[PDB]
Amino acid sequence: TCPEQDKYRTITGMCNNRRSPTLGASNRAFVRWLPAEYEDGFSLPYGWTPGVKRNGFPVALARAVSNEIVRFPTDQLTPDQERSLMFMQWGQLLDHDLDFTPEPAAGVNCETSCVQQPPCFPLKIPPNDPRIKNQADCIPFFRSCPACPGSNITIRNQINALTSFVDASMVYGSEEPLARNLRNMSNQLGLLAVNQRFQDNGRALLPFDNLHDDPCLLTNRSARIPCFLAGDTRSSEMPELTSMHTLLLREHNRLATELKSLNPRWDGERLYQEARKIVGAMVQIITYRDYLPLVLGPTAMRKYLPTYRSYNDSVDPRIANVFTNAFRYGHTLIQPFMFRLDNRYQPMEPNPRVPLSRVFFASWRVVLEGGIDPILRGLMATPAKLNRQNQIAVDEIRERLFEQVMRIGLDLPALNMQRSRDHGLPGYNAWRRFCGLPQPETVGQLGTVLRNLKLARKLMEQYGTPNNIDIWMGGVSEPLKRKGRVGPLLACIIGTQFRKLRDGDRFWWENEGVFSMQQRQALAQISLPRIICDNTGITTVSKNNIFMSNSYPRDFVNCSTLPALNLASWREA
Amino acid sequence: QVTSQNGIILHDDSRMLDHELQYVDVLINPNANPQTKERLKAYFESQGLNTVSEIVQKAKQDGLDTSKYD
Ligand code: HEM
Ligand SMILES: [Ca+2]
Ligand SMILES: [Cl-]
Repeated sequence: TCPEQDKYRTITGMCNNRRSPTLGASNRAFVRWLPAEYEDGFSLPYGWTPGVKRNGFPVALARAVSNEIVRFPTDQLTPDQERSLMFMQWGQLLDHDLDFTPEPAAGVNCETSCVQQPPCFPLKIPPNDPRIKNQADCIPFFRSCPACPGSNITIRNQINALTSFVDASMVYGSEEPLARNLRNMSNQLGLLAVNQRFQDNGRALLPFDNLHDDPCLLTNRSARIPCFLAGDTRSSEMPELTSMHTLLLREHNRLATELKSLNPRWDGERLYQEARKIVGAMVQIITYRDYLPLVLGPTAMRKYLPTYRSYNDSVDPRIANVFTNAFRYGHTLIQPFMFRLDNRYQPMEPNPRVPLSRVFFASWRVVLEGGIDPILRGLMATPAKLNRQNQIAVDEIRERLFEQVMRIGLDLPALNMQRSRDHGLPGYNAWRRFCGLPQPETVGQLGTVLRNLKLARKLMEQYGTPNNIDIWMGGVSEPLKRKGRVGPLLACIIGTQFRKLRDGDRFWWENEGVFSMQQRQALAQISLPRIICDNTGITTVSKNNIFMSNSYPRDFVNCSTLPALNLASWREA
Repeated sequence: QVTSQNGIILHDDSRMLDHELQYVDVLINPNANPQTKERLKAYFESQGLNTVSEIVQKAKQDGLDTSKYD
């Protein structure tokens, strides 16, 4: 039951689309753009039963695919001279607005056992593994929670715990209890709660979360800094991500503070909702004006994201199951260090280059090693890693993911492929056909799709046929679109999902009725550089496009040259 | 209510947060903004925490420092 007047989004995304009120709401099943492909036709992943094939071929171990195709000498990492590490980081922050796939917590404990029994689907170890010498070990893996749990009558699907809309749900939450926990209820000012025990040169930090076996504590047992609390539960996973959440929390409070000065009669609720509504529009603008073009490149961007006409309540805004795996393309952009730079953009001592394997869940580094400014300046002035067909993903995430908080280091690329099988995702060729592209059946055809016969051979040797290539591995293997950072297969999947999220969003910021004409003129002036100026001690920032600029001093300007967002048209008559 | 990825528990909705224990300082302040004091009592009543003592007990039971509330 929906109202016929409503000024603001719900927290859950319910009632966005009025004739289909669960679409894009949180805690519902992903939509399937193609039918699930399970080993037994409805629940068991390919690779579950030893010796059962997929389309007549053996199922390649995900860790063996990782070893033979993804591994590369870190020596030879290639900086992308046209992308900042901020391009990587916006991508992760954005993913955490769109999807999160729950799984059960630690019969048998999937974390310490290697027995394959539901919900465990551990990755088995290939012979001669470069790291895991005991072939009877395994990389732990929990299967994603089923949408209709305890049922064989039906085909397994997975759950999206998040609002699919681009609505800043990684700031405000996607369920109402958590959304109230994030707010400052000490007063009528409409603010997000801030940390009460620590500050970053007198600027707000995220509150602390309360976990019984808190992982941020294990990363530095004597600093006793717990994990942070944001709209999305992954906000402490890395300090670069933490810095983005911290940035948007400040901007929320900054805007609610201005708005109260302009509208002194407004109560806390109105102030929270109006600020929340601007933050949401800013994530939409930065994403579609500045980020997506540099992902897709111009051709794909015009083909899959034509210019907005208006809200269409027949478009399905749900995240596709396949998207949660394809949008992991950005793992190929990850540098193996976190880079912190001082107020002259010079390496910050003692440790200006921390290996990633010692920043996962290390919230203590934000509190104790200098706030979010050095981290933000590292993001703006360090180049992202470039994806290349023989340098796909770095060993900090392929060999040492979550090393400090876990019995064994995980292999993120191998998890992506195991996860696609968990989810019953069809393979490479089926998604090529869904995208209306040539389906290679032979190694010579595949070499031509990839413009790389050397990589074609590797893929045929692991998988047996291009029909069995896992979506993520095939997607990142494709050669990159011009002025873009994915190939045609991912360009299609990614572009199509973002088209549907825009056109199917009743509260998209350009939709008649959402903002006034004068508001939309003002919002066009926002930029992520400005938002950095307004809420940190940084006075020199990347020049638009923040995601292209990566070199100091060439690509940078003084904050004073950037106009601010003019909130005049939010003054109530 | 308990969300976890890759074995790691990332959030437990049934555990009380630290900055929310400090809302008790408003409930026990005799000269607190009466409008705000009523919103916080409604908020806690909604969670089945109906007395200041029930708030404190649940905080202590959830690992928070409930000194200051002897
Ligand atoms: C700091 C860099 C990044 C990580 C660390 C990291 C880690 C993860 C992990 C552990 C998962 C879950 C793994 C699994 O399936 O078992 C994960 C999932 C997803 N990522 Fe990852 N990621 C880092 C960085 C990024 C970047 C830059 C992304 C850019 C798009 C990105 C995306 C994703 C997505 C979409 C997922 C799936 C999420 C879901 O649960 O539905 N990540 N990442
Ligand atoms: Ca969302
Ligand atoms: Cl799908």
